[PDB]
Amino acid sequence: MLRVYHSNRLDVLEALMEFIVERERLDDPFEPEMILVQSTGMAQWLQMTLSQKFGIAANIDFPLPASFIWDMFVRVLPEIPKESAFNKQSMSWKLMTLLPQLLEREDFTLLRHYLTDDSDKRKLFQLSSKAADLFDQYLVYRPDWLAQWETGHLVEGLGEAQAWQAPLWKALVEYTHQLGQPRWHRANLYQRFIETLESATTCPPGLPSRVFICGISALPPVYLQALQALGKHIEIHLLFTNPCRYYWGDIKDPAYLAKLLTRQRRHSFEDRELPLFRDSENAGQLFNSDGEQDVGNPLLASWGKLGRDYIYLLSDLESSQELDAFVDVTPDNLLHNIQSDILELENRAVAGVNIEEFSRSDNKRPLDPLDSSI
Amino acid sequence: SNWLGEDSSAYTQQAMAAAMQAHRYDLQYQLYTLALHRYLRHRIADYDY
Amino acid sequence: PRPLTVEELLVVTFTEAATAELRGRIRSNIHELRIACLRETTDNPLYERLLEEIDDKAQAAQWLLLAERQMDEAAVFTIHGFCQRMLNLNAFESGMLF
Amino acid sequence: QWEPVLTEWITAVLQAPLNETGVSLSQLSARNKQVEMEFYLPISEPLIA
Repeated sequence: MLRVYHSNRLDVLEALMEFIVERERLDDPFEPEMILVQSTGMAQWLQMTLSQKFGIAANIDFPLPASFIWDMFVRVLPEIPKESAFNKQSMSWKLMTLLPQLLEREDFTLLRHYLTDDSDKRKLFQLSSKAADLFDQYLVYRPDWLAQWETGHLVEGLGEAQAWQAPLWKALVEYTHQLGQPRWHRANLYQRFIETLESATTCPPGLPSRVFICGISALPPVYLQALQALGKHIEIHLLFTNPCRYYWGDIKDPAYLAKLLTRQRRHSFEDRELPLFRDSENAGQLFNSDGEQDVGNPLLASWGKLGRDYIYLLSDLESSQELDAFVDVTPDNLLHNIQSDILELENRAVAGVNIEEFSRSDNKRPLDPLDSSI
Repeated sequence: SNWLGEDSSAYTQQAMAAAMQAHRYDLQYQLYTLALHRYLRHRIADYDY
Repeated sequence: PRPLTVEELLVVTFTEAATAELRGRIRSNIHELRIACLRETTDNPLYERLLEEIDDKAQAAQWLLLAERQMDEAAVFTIHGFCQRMLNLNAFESGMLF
Repeated sequence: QWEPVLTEWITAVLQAPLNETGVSLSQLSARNKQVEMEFYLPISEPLIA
């Protein structure tokens, strides 16, 4: 049970937040309301609109998604420390000590030539900081490589520099075991979390009743899987603001798009999906290997790469409840014409492929010469 | 936390009452009570002040 | 032997105004060549010769479209802007800070 | 060296008789507290001083 609210503007999604929190209400007054954001301006705007409608908007928490996931980790699973031992600076300070001892090992000749010029610790500090940043990015995005490097294997099909990154990680793990700090971290914690959450009772202790996600268009697949697992027992709402109306994603397999016939529900009435349910499905609208080549608007096709990735990620869940609430716009100005052409996913560019349409120039849309939109 | 009250006699119920008017902290009373009342009327059903 | 891409054509142009003019002229020439290849007719003699030379018009149109979209990171650069990035790239081999 | 002075000052301030009930803050559990709230009061009809 993971409701996803597709829309076009942010005023509509704002009305959906105010309708839900008014229809039901929390029992205990000291229980906060959790809203996930990414910056501060969105939090300020949300507080302003909520307070303007209600009268006051107080005791609302705005944590980062990573901090929310770690809080759910320490709440559900036991004996976890409140903060991880693998911070963004702790790895840098540990590799500062680790690198001189790890040097002279027949695989670190590049680092030896980089380091043994002179030593005011500046080059070592910069190298340690960059290595810590890279390992943090690995921990967030791809944990399988770290899982293999814990044992000491090597993965095939990957480029160079693995021969100096993997023993560095193994020695760092051994060092942080030698100190005595806690062992648990985000690469080997999430699998045990989802395993102990998927098959359990329906009443875990300490979890909140509901949580909203507003103004987020970037989520890793690991966090998406964790949120899908957590949404089975508590009610979670997802707000995604996509410009297009129909499905504008990619494809994986000649039978995957047959599975893509999931049913989007209108917010009150019935079901909608992209038109031409089988000819546009199997035909050249979707390409054989990659995504759509005849996307529609060239502006959308050239600018919405991240949106395509995000809608491809959210178009793959199994327990979600995909419902939409859109609003139409009328073409009267230049800006409204462009927005309507983007939303409807249609092409309105004159190329001039043949002599007759190249000669006649009375098929475009007329423009008011007193317009001042763009 | 405030100025160097070097003697404990400079923090009595008269000295603090004088400093309350001398620093105009009395507005915080009504502002904060109104703010908390407007939150209780939204959270607790059947609320009596 | 093989067709290259936009980000694998190094040009070391003398001055910054010349770099800007070269970028603009290359972008305009690519756009006009793509339009002429789509329409299959043109008036410029070199564009006519190129269109007669090319066999696969649709594949040429796709390549020029991808090149035009990729043009916001093209390498029409100077010697200092080239050496700086090569040093900051192979800092391990060159011995530099970050 | 401020440690012995502060470690008794904290215990002194944590055990005051505030309002004849709910006094001596050490008898407050974690379920009954909420620290660092933040509010917002929209006002129309411009406030004459």
